[PDB]
Amino acid sequence: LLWNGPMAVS
Amino acid sequence: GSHSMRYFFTSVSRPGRGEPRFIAVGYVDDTQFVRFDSDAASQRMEPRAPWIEQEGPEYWDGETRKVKAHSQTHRVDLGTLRGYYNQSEAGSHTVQRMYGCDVGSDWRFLRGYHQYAYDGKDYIALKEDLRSWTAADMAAQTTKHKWEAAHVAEQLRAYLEGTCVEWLRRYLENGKETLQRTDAPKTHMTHHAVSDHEATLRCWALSFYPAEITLTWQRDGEDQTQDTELVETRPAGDGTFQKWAAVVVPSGQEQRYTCHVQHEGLPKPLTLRWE
Amino acid sequence: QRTPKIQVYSRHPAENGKSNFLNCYVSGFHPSDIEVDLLKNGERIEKVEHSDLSFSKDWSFYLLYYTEFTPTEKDEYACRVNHVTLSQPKIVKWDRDM
Ligand SMILES: [Cl-]
Ligand SMILES: [Cl-]
Ligand SMILES: [Cl-]
Ligand SMILES: [Cl-]
Ligand SMILES: [Cl-]
Ligand SMILES: [Cl-]
Ligand SMILES: [Cl-]
Ligand SMILES: [Cl-]
Ligand SMILES: [Cl-]
Ligand SMILES: [Cl-]
Ligand SMILES: [Cl-]
Ligand code: NA
Ligand code: NA
Ligand code: NA
Ligand code: NA
Ligand code: NA
Ligand code: NA
Ligand code: NA
Ligand code: NA
Repeated sequence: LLWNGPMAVS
Repeated sequence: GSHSMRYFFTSVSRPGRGEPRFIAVGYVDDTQFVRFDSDAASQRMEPRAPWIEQEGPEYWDGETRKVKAHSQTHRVDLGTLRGYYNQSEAGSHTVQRMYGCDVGSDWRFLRGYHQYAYDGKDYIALKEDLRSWTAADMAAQTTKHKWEAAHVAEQLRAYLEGTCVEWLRRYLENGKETLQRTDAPKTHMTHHAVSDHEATLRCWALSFYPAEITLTWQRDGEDQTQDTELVETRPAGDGTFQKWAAVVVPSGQEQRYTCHVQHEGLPKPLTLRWE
Repeated sequence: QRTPKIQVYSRHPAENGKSNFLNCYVSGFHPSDIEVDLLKNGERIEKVEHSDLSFSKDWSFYLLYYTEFTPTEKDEYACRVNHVTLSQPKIVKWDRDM
């Protein structure tokens, strides 16, 4: 299962 | 033994026209089980192992939503990092991300990780404490400050120690027949004349899983690395792996040389000798 | 940038007349854009598939290209690779012993 929490931009 | 679940993501920008190419792969140990490719027709996360096909529509819809969200973050980042590095809009660039979790033989959390790279070099990585970041340069330092302010590490830690491990365990059970089976290497030696006075002995390990293996040559019971060649472990294409190690020896002295094979599927290492 | 390593090999120890799989494993390269063809007597084989792009601890990429083939005594097989790091395509002949 993939991580769901926000994929914070760099 | 120990186990891991890992996801790998690559985005490659396309300055001439359109959006980045995006490829995502999920693994349990050395078994690929899902993929997404922006160039493919489905635009969905797709199964690549039989034991994940049983997951229902909510799983596939959710994994498709999340993987597309990963892709959009990467797209944004390609633009942002081009700016951090004062680079031209005319060139193609790459972002790569890998994260996942390991468990021990008791299936309890061992470690987690999240690594990010730009143009093939370290950019920012989560430290082993799952609290701090390692930034390789001043652009990544800007990112680190952003991720500290957004408390990214906290959310990532919660996933890596919880959800990641819980779903890895689910997959290990659902795919037990293969994921919990070790395939010991099938081993043999070949012999090749290379002159009146030299021969090459090649020690083969075939059809093994997982991929980790050690092949070593000894001469009269002592490790030898001179005059040897060890190829990179390579995929067979059927989910197993292959490797060989070779040594050049004086013709007629083959019996002095032994090949030693270590692998998780072997209760004891194997020793091969040309006799 | 990093130039590709290449291994060309069959999935199974080859016997003439027995269907098999011809593999070209390219690894250690960066960036990921790469041209890989499998050749039979110099001609490109049309039905060639590849694995999904993945990468190693040094961030370098790897891919497996593969097709079904039936090895024979006289047919020559090869892998032809082009990449930004190469001034011209690199051709590696299949040797059934490696
Ligand atoms: Cl954020
Ligand atoms: Cl294991
Ligand atoms: Cl397509
Ligand atoms: Cl599906
Ligand atoms: Cl070597
Ligand atoms: Cl090479
Ligand atoms: Cl075989
Ligand atoms: Cl065979
Ligand atoms: Cl695939
Ligand atoms: Cl593919
Ligand atoms: Cl892979
Ligand atoms: Na979210
Ligand atoms: Na965030
Ligand atoms: Na254009
Ligand atoms: Na495909
Ligand atoms: Na740079
Ligand atoms: Na497999
Ligand atoms: Na052909
Ligand atoms: Na042939």
